[PDB]
Amino acid sequence: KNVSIIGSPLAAGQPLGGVQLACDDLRKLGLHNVIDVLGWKYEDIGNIDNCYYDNIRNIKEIGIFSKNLFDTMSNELRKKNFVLNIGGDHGVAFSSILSSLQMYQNLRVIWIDAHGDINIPETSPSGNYHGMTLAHTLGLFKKKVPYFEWSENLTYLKPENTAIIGIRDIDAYEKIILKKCNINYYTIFDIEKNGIYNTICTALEKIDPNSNCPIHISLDIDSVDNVFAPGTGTVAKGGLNYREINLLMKILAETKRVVSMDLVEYNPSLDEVDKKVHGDSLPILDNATKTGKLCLELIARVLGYDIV
Amino acid sequence: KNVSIIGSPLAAGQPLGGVQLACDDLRKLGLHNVIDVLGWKYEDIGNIDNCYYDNIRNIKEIGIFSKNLFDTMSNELRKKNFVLNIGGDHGVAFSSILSSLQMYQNLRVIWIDAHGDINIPETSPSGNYHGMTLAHTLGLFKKKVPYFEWSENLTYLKPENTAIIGIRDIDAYEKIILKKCNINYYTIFDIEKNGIYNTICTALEKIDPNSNCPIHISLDIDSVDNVFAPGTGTVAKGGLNYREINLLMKILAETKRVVSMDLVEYNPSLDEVDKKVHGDSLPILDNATKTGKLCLELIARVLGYDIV
Amino acid sequence: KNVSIIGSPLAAGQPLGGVQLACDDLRKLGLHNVIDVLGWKYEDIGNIDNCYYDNIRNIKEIGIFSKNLFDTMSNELRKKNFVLNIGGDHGVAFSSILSSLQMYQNLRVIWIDAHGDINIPETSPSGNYHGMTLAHTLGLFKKKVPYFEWSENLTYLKPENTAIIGIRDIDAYEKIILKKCNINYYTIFDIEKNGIYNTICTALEKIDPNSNCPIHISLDIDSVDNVFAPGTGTVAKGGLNYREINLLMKILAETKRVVSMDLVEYNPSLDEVDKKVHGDSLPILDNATKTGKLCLELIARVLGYDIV
Ligand SMILES: N[C@@](CCCCB(O)O)(C(=O)O)C(F)F
Ligand SMILES: N[C@@](CCCCB(O)O)(C(=O)O)C(F)F
Ligand SMILES: N[C@@](CCCCB(O)O)(C(=O)O)C(F)F
Ligand SMILES: [Mn+2]
Ligand SMILES: [Mn+2]
Ligand SMILES: [Mn+2]
Ligand SMILES: [Mn+2]
Ligand SMILES: [Mn+2]
Ligand SMILES: [Mn+2]
Repeated sequence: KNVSIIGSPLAAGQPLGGVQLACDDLRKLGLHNVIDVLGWKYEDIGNIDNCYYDNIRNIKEIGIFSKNLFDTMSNELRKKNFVLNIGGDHGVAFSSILSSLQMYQNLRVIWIDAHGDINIPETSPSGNYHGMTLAHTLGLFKKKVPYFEWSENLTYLKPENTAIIGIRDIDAYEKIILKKCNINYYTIFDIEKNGIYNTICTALEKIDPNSNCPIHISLDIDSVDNVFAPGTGTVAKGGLNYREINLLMKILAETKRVVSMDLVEYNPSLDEVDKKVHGDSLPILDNATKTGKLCLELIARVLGYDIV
Repeated sequence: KNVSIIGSPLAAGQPLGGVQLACDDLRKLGLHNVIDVLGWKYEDIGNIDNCYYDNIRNIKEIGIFSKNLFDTMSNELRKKNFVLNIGGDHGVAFSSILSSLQMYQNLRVIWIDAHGDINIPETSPSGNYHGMTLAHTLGLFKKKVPYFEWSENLTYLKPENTAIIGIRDIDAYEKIILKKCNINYYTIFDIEKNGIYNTICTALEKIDPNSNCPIHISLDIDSVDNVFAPGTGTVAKGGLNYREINLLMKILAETKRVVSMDLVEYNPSLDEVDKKVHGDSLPILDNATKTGKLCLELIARVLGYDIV
Repeated sequence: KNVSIIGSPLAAGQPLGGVQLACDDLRKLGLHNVIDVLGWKYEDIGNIDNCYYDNIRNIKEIGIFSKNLFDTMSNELRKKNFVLNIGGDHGVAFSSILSSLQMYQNLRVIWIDAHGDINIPETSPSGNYHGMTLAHTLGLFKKKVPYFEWSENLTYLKPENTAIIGIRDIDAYEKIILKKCNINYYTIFDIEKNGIYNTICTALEKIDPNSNCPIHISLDIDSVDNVFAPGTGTVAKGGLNYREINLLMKILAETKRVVSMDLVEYNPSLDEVDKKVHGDSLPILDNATKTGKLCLELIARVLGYDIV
C-alpha cells in the first residue's frame, strides 16, 4: 500500500494551456489527505520539469519531457510502489506505459478515453501529439521521432494486450488503424448495449484470460460526459456517466493487479463548480470544481474507496 | 445508396408554428454535406407546397397537403431510393407510411415517440391531428375525413405490423385504444427494464420474425429527452438519452431493410445551443442548435454512420 | 382502495427548516386530485401537531412528536387503509414503521435512500436524529432515548426483513454497522451493475421469498439524483434517475402488498421550477416545482398509475 505520485505537467501535446496546472490543482484539492484516509502511504516525487517525421507539433519539448518522465517513473516502479502519473495531456502516457512495460513485461493496458489517440503523424488532422500517443506506444509509427532516440530500443506495447474503453469520437483514418492493428476496443455503443460492468469484464477476460497480469490504467477524463467532467479540452457528447466511471474504477481496483495509472487531460481552467453537497465526504476541499473533485474520487476508487 | 429528400413543412397538425422551418434548417445545418460524406447520393425534391368528422382542426390544409405528399413520395419510392421525409409535425406520417405501404405491402413500421398519436377524433382532448396520425394510418377512424377522399381506397397499416417505441405520455382514452387494437408497444419502462438494445431486438423479432420485411422508421424527435432535444413542441420527462437514440438508429440501419423514414416535430425556434465540441465531427455547421445537430446525426446513423 | 393521508411535519431530526412545509405543499400541488383520478378514496387526517443517551439533538420534540404519530397512525392502520405518511424529515419513519409492524408482524421494509440512516448516537458525526432513524427502528440503540419511554415495549424491525436501496453516501462507522447487523443493502453500484429492475426483484426475493408479506416503503427523496430532485436537504451525487425511481415504485405497486409508505425529506424551499411540459398530465398544479411534482407522481405510481 505505497503509492508514488508523479506530476507530469506536459501541455505540449495539444493546443491549449491549462492541463499543466492539473497536478498542483489536485494536490490543492486534497490528494494527500485522500490517500491518507484510505490507509495508503505516499511518496510525492513532485513534478517533472521542462527518415524522421517533421510534422509533429512541439515534438522537441515532448521528447525531452518524455525522457525525464521515463527515467523518473522507472525509478519509482522499481520500488514496487503503485505509481500514479498525473498529467498533463495524454502525451505523458508514452513514457508512463513504456516504463511500466519494461518492468512488467506482461502488462495489460486499459485505455479509457472518448478518443482513440491512435493517429500516426501521416494521418493526423491536427499534428497534435496527444492524438497519436497510443499509436506511438503500440509501435505503429513508421518513421523516427525527433528527440525520442532514447526510446528506440524499448519494448513497445502490443495491441492484443490492450483494451480501449469508452470511445465515441474517431477520425476517418483512425477507424482504419483501429481495425488494422487488431486492438481490443469497446465503444460507448457496446457500453450502452451491455452495460459498463459486462464491458469491463469482457475486456479483462479478453486481454487477461488467466487473471494473472499486472494492469496499467490510462484514464483520459474526457471519457466522462461533459455534464460531470467539463474541465477538459476535447469534449465528446454521450460519455460515461458519474455512476459508470466510478464503477469502472472500482472493478479495476478489485482485480488487485493495478500497478500504475495515468490521469490525464484534466484542465482546471475549464472546470466549473456545483458545488458542495453532503455526499462530498472524502477529505476534498469544500466547493472544489467538479472535474477536479471527480478526479480525486476516481483515484480513491483505484485505492480501494467503496460505498460500504 | 440513393436517397430522395422530401421536405414536408406541414404545421397544421398542432397549435404551433416552428416545425415548418425544420426542413430548411436541417439543409442549412449541412444535410447534403452529411449525406455526401457517408458515400450516399441524394436527390433533393424540395418542399411540398401548400358521416364526416367535423372536429379535426385545420383538416382542409392537412388533407390537401397530404394528397400532394402522397403523390410526390409515391414517385420517389418507385425509384427504389431510400426516401427521407422531413417534417413538419407528425401529421406528415400518414401519407409517408401509406405511400410506402402501397409499394411495400409487407412494410413494418417502427414508430419512435414519447406519445401514441393514437387518438381518434371522438377521443382527442385537443382536436390536433398530429395526436391522431397513427390511429388514422392504422385504419382506426370510424367516420370519413374531409379532404381525405383520395385516401379512402388505400390499404391501411395493420397494428400487428407496427411497433411503438419510447412511449411515456398517453391519454386515458389512448390507453384503451392501444390495448384494444393490439399494436406492439414498448414504453420507457420496458426500455428501463431491458435496455434499448434488447427492446428493439424484441420489437423486430415480434413484427418481423423472419427478418425479411422492409422497414419504415417514423421518428418523432420528442421521443428523446429534453436535455438533448429541447427543440420540439410537446415535451415529456424521462425520454431516450443521447446514447440510446443513437444506438437505436444504428441497430435499425444494420437490418439493411429500412426503405423510408420520417423525421418529425423538430422545431428550430424552440431549440438551444451548446455548443461546438470536438465530437461534432460530421460536416455539420459549427455551433448549430443541439436538436438540429442531433437530427442530422440520427439521419447519418440510418445512412450507416458508426463509431468505428 | 382507501388511503389515509397523514401529514408529519417534523423538522427536528436535522438542522434545516423547510421539510415542515412539505405536507401542505403536496396538498397544494394536487395530492387529493391525484388520488381521486386514480380511483382511490382518501381520508386526510391532517397534520400531526407539536443510562440514557444525552447526545441526540432536539430529542424531546422528536420523542413527543413520535408518540403522537405512533398513536395516530396505529388508528389509521386498523382501518385496513393504505397509510401514506408524508414528512417531515426521515425521523418520522420510526413511528411509521413500528406502528405498521405491530399490526403486520411479517412486515417487510424497503428503505429507499442515498444514505443508511444507520448511525447510533455514539457514532453519529452530527447528532442529527434523521441520520440514526433506521438504526433506532432496527433496535440497534444501546441506551434508552429520552421521551421514547412509550416505545420501549414495542417489537422492533429485524435487519433480515429489511432492504436498503440506492445508498451511496455512508459514514465510516455506518459501514461497519451495516455489515455487522446483516441488513440487506443494494448500493448505487449494484444498481449500475444489474439495473434497478433486477435489483428490486433480488431484494424482494431475498426478504420475501414466498411473496406473501405486507410491504412498507420508506422513501427518502434524496435517493433520487439532484437533477430531478433538488428540493432536499442532503444531496449525494450519482442518484437514481427519473426513469429508475418511477419504475421502482411501479414494481413495488405491482406486488399488491404495499400497506404503508413514508415520503420524507422533501423541502419545498430548496426546490426549483422546470417547468410545465405536456407530459405533466396528472392533475398536478401547472408549473409546480419539480421535486414536489415528482413526489406526487411517485405516490401515483404506488397507487397504480402506469403508462398504459
Ligand atoms: N483525433 C484528434 C483529437 C485527439 C484528442 C486527444 B484526447 O484523447 O484528449 C487528433 O488531434 O488526432 C483530431 F480530431 F484532432
Ligand atoms: N395526445 C395529445 C398530444 C399529442 C402529441 C403529438 B406528438 O406525438 O408530438 C393530443 O393532442 O392528442 C394530447 F394530450 F393533447
Ligand atoms: N450520516 C449523516 C447524514 C444523514 C442524512 C440523513 B438522510 O437520509 O436524509 C448523519 O447525519 O448521520 C452525516 F454525514 F451527517
Ligand atoms: Mn486521450
Ligand atoms: Mn480524449
Ligand atoms: Mn408524434
Ligand atoms: Mn410525440
Ligand atoms: Mn433518510
Ligand atoms: Mn437520505
